[PDB]
Amino acid sequence: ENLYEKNPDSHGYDKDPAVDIWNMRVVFFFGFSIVLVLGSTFVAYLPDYRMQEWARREAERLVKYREAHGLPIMESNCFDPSKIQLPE
Amino acid sequence: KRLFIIKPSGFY
Amino acid sequence: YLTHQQKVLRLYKRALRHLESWCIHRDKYRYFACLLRARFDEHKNEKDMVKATQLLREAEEEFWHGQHPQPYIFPESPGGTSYERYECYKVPEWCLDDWHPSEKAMYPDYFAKREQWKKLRRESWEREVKQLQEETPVGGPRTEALPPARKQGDLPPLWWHIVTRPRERPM
Amino acid sequence: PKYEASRLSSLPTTLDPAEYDISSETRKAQAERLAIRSRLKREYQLQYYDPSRRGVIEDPALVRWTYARSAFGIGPLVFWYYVFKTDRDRKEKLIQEGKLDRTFNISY
Amino acid sequence: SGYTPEEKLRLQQLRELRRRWLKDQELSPREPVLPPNVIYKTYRHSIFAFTHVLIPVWIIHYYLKYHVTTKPYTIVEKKPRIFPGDTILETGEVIPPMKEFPDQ
Amino acid sequence: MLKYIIPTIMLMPLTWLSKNNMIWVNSTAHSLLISFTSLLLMNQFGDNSLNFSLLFFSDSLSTPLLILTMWLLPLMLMASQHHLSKENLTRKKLFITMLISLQLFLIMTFTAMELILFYILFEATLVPTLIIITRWGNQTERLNAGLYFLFYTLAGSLPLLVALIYIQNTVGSLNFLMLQYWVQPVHNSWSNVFMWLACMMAFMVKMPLYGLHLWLPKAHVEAPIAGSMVLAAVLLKLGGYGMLRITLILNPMTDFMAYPFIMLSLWGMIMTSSICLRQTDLKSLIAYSSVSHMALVIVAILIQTPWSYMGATALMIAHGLTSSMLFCLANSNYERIHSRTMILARGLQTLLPLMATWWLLASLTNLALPPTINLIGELFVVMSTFSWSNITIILMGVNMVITALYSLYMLIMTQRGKYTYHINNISPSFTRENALMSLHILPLLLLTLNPKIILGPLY
Amino acid sequence: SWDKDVYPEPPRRTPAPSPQTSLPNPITYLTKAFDLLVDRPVTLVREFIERQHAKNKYYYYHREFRRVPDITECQEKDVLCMFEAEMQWRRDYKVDQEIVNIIQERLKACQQREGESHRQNCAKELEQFTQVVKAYQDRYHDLGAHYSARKCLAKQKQRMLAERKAAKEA
Amino acid sequence: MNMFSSLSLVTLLLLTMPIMMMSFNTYKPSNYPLYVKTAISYAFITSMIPTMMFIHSGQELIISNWHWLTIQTLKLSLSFKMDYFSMMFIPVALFVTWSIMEFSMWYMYSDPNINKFFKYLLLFLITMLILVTANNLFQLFIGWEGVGIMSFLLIGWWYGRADANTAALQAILYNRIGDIGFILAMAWFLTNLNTWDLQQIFMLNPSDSNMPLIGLALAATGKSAQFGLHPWLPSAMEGPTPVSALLHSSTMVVAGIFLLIRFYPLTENNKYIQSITLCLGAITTLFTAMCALTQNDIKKIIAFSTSSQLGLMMVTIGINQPYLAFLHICTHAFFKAMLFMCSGSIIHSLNDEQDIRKMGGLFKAMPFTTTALIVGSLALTGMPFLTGFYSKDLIIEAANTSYTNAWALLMTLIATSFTAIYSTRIIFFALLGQPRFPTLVNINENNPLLINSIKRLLIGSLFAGYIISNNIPPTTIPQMTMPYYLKTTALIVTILGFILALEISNMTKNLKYHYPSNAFKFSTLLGYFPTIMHRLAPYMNLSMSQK
Amino acid sequence: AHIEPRYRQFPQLT
Ligand SMILES: CCCCCCCCCCCCO[C@@H]1O[C@H](CO)[C@@H](O[C@H]2O[C@H](CO)[C@@H](O)[C@H](O)[C@H]2O)[C@H](O)[C@H]1O
Ligand SMILES: CCCCCCCCCCCCO[C@@H]1O[C@H](CO)[C@@H](O[C@H]2O[C@H](CO)[C@@H](O)[C@H](O)[C@H]2O)[C@H](O)[C@H]1O
Ligand SMILES: CCCCCCCCCCCCO[C@@H]1O[C@H](CO)[C@@H](O[C@H]2O[C@H](CO)[C@@H](O)[C@H](O)[C@H]2O)[C@H](O)[C@H]1O
Repeated sequence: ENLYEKNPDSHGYDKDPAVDIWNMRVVFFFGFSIVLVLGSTFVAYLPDYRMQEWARREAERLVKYREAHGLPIMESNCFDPSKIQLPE
Repeated sequence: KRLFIIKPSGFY
Repeated sequence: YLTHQQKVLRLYKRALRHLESWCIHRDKYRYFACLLRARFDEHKNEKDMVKATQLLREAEEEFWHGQHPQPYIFPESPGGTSYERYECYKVPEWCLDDWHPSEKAMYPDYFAKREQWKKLRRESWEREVKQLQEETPVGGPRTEALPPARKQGDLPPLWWHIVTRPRERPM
Repeated sequence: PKYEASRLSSLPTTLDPAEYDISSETRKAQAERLAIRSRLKREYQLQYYDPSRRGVIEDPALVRWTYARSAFGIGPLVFWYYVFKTDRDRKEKLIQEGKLDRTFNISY
Repeated sequence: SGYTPEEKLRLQQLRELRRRWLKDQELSPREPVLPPNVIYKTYRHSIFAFTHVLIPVWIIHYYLKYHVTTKPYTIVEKKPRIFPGDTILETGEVIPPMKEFPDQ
Repeated sequence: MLKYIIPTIMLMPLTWLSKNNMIWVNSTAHSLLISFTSLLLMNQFGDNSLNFSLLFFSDSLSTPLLILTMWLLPLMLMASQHHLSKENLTRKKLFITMLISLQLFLIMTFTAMELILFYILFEATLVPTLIIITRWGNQTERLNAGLYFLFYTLAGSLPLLVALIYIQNTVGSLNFLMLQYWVQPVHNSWSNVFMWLACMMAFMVKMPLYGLHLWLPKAHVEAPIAGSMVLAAVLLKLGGYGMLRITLILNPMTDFMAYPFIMLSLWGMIMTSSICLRQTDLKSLIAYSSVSHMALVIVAILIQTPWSYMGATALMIAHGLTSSMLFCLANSNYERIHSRTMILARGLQTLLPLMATWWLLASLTNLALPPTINLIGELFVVMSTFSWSNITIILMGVNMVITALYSLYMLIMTQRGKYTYHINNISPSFTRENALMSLHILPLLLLTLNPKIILGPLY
Repeated sequence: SWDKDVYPEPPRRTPAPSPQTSLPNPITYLTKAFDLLVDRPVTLVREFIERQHAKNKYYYYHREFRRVPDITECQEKDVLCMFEAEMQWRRDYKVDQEIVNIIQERLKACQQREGESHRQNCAKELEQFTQVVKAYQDRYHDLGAHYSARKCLAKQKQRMLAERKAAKEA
Repeated sequence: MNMFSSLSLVTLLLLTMPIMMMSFNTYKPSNYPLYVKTAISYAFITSMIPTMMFIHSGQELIISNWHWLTIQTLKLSLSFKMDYFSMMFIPVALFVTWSIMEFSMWYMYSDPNINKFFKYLLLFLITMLILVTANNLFQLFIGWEGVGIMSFLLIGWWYGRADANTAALQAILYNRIGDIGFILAMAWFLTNLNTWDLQQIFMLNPSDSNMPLIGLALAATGKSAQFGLHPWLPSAMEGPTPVSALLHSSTMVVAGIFLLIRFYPLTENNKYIQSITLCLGAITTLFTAMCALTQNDIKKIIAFSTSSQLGLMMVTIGINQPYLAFLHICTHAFFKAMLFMCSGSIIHSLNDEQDIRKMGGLFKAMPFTTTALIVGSLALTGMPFLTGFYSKDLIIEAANTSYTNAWALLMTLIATSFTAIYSTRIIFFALLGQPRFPTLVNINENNPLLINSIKRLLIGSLFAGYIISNNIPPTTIPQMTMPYYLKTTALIVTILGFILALEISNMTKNLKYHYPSNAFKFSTLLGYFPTIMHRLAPYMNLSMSQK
Repeated sequence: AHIEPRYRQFPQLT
């Protein structure tokens, strides 16, 4: 069978032309106008996803502070050896 | 002479 | 499959075309084309078909040795540079059926003439099927040849896809 | 000069001796083959040219082919295991002896 | 070695139809039925320069001047070459000459 | 997660209470709204995950998988309705109800805190899946061929259940947040070897691992289009998602227990790509294509480095959208010619010009053309496995060559060359089909602009 | 715009134009054509926008994270204290990734800026990049995809044991 | 820097505008090809303003405008390196593309998909400018694979022809083998360094650079079709003639050479990689030149001419003269693109005949095509002071006086002589003699699109080398002191090639019966590399798959 | 066509 024989304007959704035109509109409005257009906008303006932009501001703060005080920009030890009690 | 060019339906 | 008479003529044609590929220049080619023709003429009136077959076999061995690595090929022949270049432009006629009515509204004279052909195809099909069945021996065809229309008003059986085949330069 | 056919280089039909020594049993087989091809051609053409047929001319020969088709081993695995296992053992040893250069390597 | 009498007749009958079919691919005079000097070259070029050069550079300059260059190290120049005898614009400094070359 | 569970359940009353001719309109519209609200899950943090309650949580791993799961329901409904149009009304609603219930189990599976809760749902997804594949499948052949059900349950589901039950006794909990702080190293021990295999074999079969993969091509050849979409896009990622989680508690035994599975994946990555060159069935070709791509994900998970986990997450999402689109493209041809043979209909670009553009885009993402997230994921796994061992670049590179070969071979065979003469029922592409393809590819390409939201928690 | 100390750049020295040809310099003329057709209309548009911005003045802040006890002070299997120390370690790990990024950006900016003299004139940038990369590698390299404060501490103590042992050997 | 950078990006942005307008923005499909040509022409003008500023004071920039992604300690940004190589290559490529697009406005006139053809050429150009301006390896990879796909889509333009689909897929196969080397470099640079940026790579300047540089040499081997991964470039003649003109000049094939030029700060200090690329180039330059001697298809000859000149470029890389390798890319694009446009002019007149044995007697029949072909041929063969002489002549002088592989040098000089032989072969068989083409004469080169497009490249093939070589700044110390017999070596072997080719061509006229030779069949059949490799390698792989 | 094709003859030039 061919949906185009009965309805040369068929969108391929339904045999009834009225339902076939409603089913197109919803797929196109909620699929492209809402999810893909507003979803892309929403994602494009996410408030600092996973804190990456805060980390850069914090790193600038620390680099500025550590260079103005002669401290190393970064130390090998992540934890203070004073609070570590080695075995043996 | 201008001839007809058989093509697939471009409307859809 | 072929006769002896056909194998020689196919080797004469193929020999000439490769000789033309070697010579390039028309005067040089015309000189050796008559030398080659003379070689065939030397054995035109042989009667011992055992000798005649051995002559052909040695000729084909000679051809394969003297064959040209890059013979000239007509651009549109199989293996040529234009072979099948326009296949991407050949659209079968049945695709016009699926056109939207607004697309068919642009060519009202063409599509009116196209229903005349489709009508002709319908009214002819039953007669074509009979003619093949009545003329066809028991056990099916022995060959691929097809007959002509026998009466006035009939169309030769199985003609649509030959007649309505895409033009060789569709676009 | 004699031609030597290979798997990827067939013997030319004009040099094949079988193509000149045809008897009447060979000619009868050639007719039997043209009859089959002709019967199949007619069967296809009566469907191909039918004005009212819209669809696909189902081909049993194509079905039989894809049916049969759709219906070394560990060795390379053992080989690759020793290639990688050996490499990563040599690399692991060098890192513990500080002999491997990773001066700027901080992505992994 | 030529056509058999039936082969010629079938060929002739298919010639009539094939030639008639090709004649029918010709378009009617009305078909397709469609639904409803320096200045010119300058205007076409002038309007092209405006839409495809001036507007793009307005957007690009705005983007670079106010959004890119205001972030560090986004546009990094190679420092200009200073040759002896130059005058530095920023400071007014004067680069000395080179030693006197030996004769050559 | 109740703001997604409850509306998903409400798709069942909606489907059964709609007018007879509105079932497709109603369910597609509302399932697209649920997909819209799923973007609120991207409220992720650099340090902590989004821990909703004692049962469910979301982090950067599950969040993209949840969004993909919720996106796929409307797409499956659009893809299914043409061939189910001759089905009677009560059976259309049951078919839709199976899809809704499958989404309900999937969103709960991806967010469960407790690994036993994950196990029950991870298995409950098979009940709707087998029903869809068998009840609406092509032939009388059994997808659960008996051998496969036995092998999987004996060597997969059951050992995983006992291992999880054993772990909770020893640790006192299977909550994943607790397992992050109370994890203890796994020492060498014949008993521990069996705990390792028990914790992993179930997910290896579902991925599938090379050598345990023969079930997947068989399932695709039998499934309806919706079945193939969910199976390729999500259900394989259940095994990948499970491994990414459970490997937390398997160290350092994974240091050596992973070698056979890396070897199977690295070699099977090339063997399955080569098989794709001699496939006569589109659905089989795409199925073997998935085995090749999922071989990278197994390798990435098993070498467990930050780059391989980022690459694994990107690969799972990119493959989900690409393999799903490839199955939809193949299905559209099938709905005209009624055959899965790839050689039957050729030169289709002549007859369906726009659909040939969808084919090209689907093939370019499949062969990992930069900068598509298909490549971003694949490149990251290649970068990480080079560190694991430089020799791997040879196998990774060769697979890249072969992948380009069968991707364009599939495009060339079906779209280019001369068209088949006797196939005269190729009707123009429907708006439904064109929209179905564009809803696969547009989000896939848009993610190239913001890849970070698909890179997982390691980002 | 940014902080000059964090992203330093040396003073710019551009030599004065010293033409020695009667031909007009087409670049200087194109510069005026640019400064008139492009810069000024662009500046007018921006100044109007910045006028609207000045009317509406609101502020955003850089989040400050008070310090909490590290993993070294947490009791074994005490998730409440391990949780806060674990989150703090992840925040520091993310910050350290961006400290290394700042130092790399200095190194790359230096190389381009110095042109053909970069090998000599970017030795300070290269040395700083070397030490920071070394310190970052010491902290976080080889932890695995399932890294944590606990595994970072185990790596450190192993390194501290090797340092302590080689002291005796000395 | 405000004007330099703004005009640097508008050139890239401008080329993409016809692509964006394809979404039916005032779309005028009446003359989309004209719209595309105009955008290229205006893109050429705007690109020449940054070039003048660089010529003036050597000004150069990096524009890292958009931060795309950060992977822990690897920040990825959209960064454009607008330096020496970008400054000079972009105007040349835009100038050449402008002529090829105007030529295509006539050559492809009857193609129903004319608009789609021009869109593909524009994308094919865009992905090349992404490649050249790229400042990090990832963005370089986007362009690197970008040209590869457009090569596939344009080589396989006539997609009903199985030979076209086979050549399109062959280009992809050989190029993705080279891309194994590209990812190997990316993997090595990320691991051993911590960057894909060229700046941090050069700043760290590793000495243990064998592995990343073997990866780049392999990547250049496939993309620029050096020996081993070379058969695809001749096969690429299946595409329309305008495609071959772009492919063989201002886009794909030079990307492999361009990549190695980018990394000259590394190849400088690696005598091992210099020795590999010298020998790799030397066999390529000779082997492909030898193949061109016996070819009869006019497009095949020019296609092998490219492989032979790309081989010479690879030699220049291997004698540590990267800036002469670049100068040859620029000059070669002029006369090589013209030769393809002259072949297409002949092919079109003779109704799609590409076999020189069916040409002849065209010297007067096509006067302007003849003039351009002779100028193009002389420029290719290093006639003094034409565009090709300013690069080829210095390259042979620099190769002669270097501490070099002796065998590579001899193979490079013989390939120079062969260049004069197959160039003569085209002139003799296409233009001289009596006509050998069919009897219905449709020779007509009177079209302004054809005349103007070829004329602009003809002017470039005369003065482009002189103008460029007088404006670029010195980056090396050219070695100008040397014996007479080394100074004049390039001219001498070129002249003996011309003399040695006249005798061979004239003997074709004697009424003597040839005799095939082992050397002749070896050259005609391309050394049998396609016949063996393209049958055996697919057989082993495809038969391996089923079982 | 401002240039007429010829048969077996040298083409018309401008
Ligand atoms: C926030 C939630 C948003 C959910 C949005 C869902 C949108 C779905 C829209 C589908 C609307 C279809 O609604 C149904 O369809 C038919 C056409 O077949 C329409 O038309 C029919 O009903 C109306 C009302 O009697 C009459 O014109 C007539 O009976 C008939 O034409 C009506 O609209 C309705 O009977
Ligand atoms: C793509 C379309 C998407 C549409 C939805 C998103 C758009 C929403 C835009 C609303 C933005 C409002 O942002 C808001 O601006 C006003 C400006 O006075 C600020 O208001 C506040 O700022 C300062 C002091 O704090 C004062 O000027 C003001 O009296 C005070 O109320 C808010 O602190 C800020 O949060
Ligand atoms: C990054 C942001 C960029 C912002 C760009 C904003 C858009 C500005 C462009 C508006 C006008 C575009 O106009 C678009 O291009 C040219 C303009 O002459 C038109 O093309 C026109 O000129 C060309 C030659 O010059 C002719 O071949 C063509 O027949 C004619 O129609 C296109 O048919 C039209 O679609």
